[PDB]
Amino acid sequence: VGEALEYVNIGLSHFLALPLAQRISLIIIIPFIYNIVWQLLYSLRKDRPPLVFYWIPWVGSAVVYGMKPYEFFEECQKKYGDIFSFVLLGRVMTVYLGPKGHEFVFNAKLADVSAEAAYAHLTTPVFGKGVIYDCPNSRLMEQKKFVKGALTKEAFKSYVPLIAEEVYKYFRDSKNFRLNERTTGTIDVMVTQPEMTIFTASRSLLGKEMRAKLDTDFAYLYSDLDKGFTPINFVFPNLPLEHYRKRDHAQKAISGTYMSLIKERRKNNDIQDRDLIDSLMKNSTYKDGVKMTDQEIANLLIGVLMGGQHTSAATSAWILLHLAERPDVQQELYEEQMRVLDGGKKELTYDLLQEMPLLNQTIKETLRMHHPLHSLFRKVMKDMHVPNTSYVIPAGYHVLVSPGYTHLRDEYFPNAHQFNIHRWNNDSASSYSVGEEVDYGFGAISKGVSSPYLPFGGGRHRCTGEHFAYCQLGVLMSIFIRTLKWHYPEGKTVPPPDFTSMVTLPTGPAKIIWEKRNPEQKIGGRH
Ligand code: HEM
Ligand SMILES: C[C@@H](c1ncncc1F)[C@](O)(Cn1cncn1)c1ccc(F)cc1F
Repeated sequence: VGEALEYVNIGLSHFLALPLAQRISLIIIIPFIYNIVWQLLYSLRKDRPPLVFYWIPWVGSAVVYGMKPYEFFEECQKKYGDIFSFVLLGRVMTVYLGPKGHEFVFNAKLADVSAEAAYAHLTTPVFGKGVIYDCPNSRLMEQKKFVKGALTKEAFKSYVPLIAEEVYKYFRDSKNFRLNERTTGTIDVMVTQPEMTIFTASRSLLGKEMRAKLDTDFAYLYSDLDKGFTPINFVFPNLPLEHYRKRDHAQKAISGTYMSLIKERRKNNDIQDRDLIDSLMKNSTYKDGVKMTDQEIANLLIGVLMGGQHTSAATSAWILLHLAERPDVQQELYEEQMRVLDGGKKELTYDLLQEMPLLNQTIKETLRMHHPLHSLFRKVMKDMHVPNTSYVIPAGYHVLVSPGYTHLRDEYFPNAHQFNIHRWNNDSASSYSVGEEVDYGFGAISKGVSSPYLPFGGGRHRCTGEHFAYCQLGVLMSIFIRTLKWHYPEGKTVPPPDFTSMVTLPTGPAKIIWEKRNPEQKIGGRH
């Protein structure tokens, strides 16, 4: 029976003869049907985690994961346990929930997983080339080592009065406050916190020159570049549209400003220990002798500042929002300010910040309820066996880990959805290496990453901005608490999170009503 093969060919010929309606109709029915037939077959493998079923091909569970990622995970965890895959915008994501997932992903061997393959398409078009994820891991490890050189205790000692002054200036001059002229007012915390975060971070990490730029129309380039930081970069990283060209123009104009300051400092040999720019100028030689270019130094600055912008601004937005319905906590924090700072007669110092455990537990608890990053990912480079299982995660998959999900589990945090800074009494550290330690190129960090509380990640990709974030959030909240009481308009409460930015932001407009503790207090200086 070669007669059959002839009819194969005849059928192929008649196929290409169909009316164009039926040919496009067939162009959609065939992949859909195949997609379901493939999942059903896939769901038989014993060496693959369960795969979340989905109707639309390529799209996958993208809509559900994107809008309600922790709800998606809880549903999947109830059905399939702690390991399961789901299709997402063309990728397969293998999720591993809970502390053993933290260990599987955050401590995966450098050979098995790649962060830069996962992230580069999100960050490289915003930050620029050659740094962070547009470079091999060992370069990244050392860039973190260079940034850490400016994030020392002694640096934080000089940043505290800089950050504090910036907050007072903001209270004095910003339209949102004007404390010298109003005793009460209403703000949207998603306007005020992003602005306060960029002003305080610029002044301390970037220096006075870069801070001064933000009082000009130059500040619009930060807005344009900020807009370019979006999950759309995973599908359309470059499209010949205005959004993208404004992004690229901002990246070039902003990195040009940094290089101009860098080259002017070197031209005058004016390199002190003022800011992170001084620091990187003195210290950006890799261990194989290669030196970072002024452009790579500038792109590193953008990426570090931009990442710290979003996480910190989100977090201080959430602190304000939780305290607006917790007058008890504001009272509690105010008393600690009065006791640590001798009734407000002692100036805030970095040392005194460490003696304010309730303030630091408020940051800590906010990073529990509202982790700014619901998902961290790697691309799997070599097949991985899931220990004590029959599961194998093949190369070309992605592993996804979500400590923010574990932060919200009653099993690890009793009453996980109640905001209680006292769940941290006797434990106000920003995190804790609770045992051994290892160095990946930027300093010794906890060897284990099994803690259920992992707001700053762990392993080779762990955050290097933790202590800067606490310093900055600490000075800002110390001043907010000693200066203002605040509350919600009638009937309003803590807004639910918006996860689509991939930074967990309050849903707007998130407004609070502030009023001066001392209506007669005046903020000195010029305006
Ligand atoms: C509330 C504040 C912050 C939180 C909760 C936070 C959280 C995190 C987390 C969870 C990671 C691990 C990423 C991964 O494993 O994929 C990370 C990495 C990182 N963060 Fe932060 N971060 C914060 C603030 C900052 C700040 C202020 C800076 C800079 C001053 C910064 C710079 C970095 C850097 C350089 C990395 C390393 C990424 C890598 O190795 O690939 N972060 N952060
Ligand atoms: C890649 C990015 C991210 N954003 C959102 N969901 C997951 C993510 F991994 C992020 O980790 C965010 N971030 C972490 N600490 C501060 N910012 C990041 C890290 C380093 C950096 F230099 C810039 C930067 F954006």
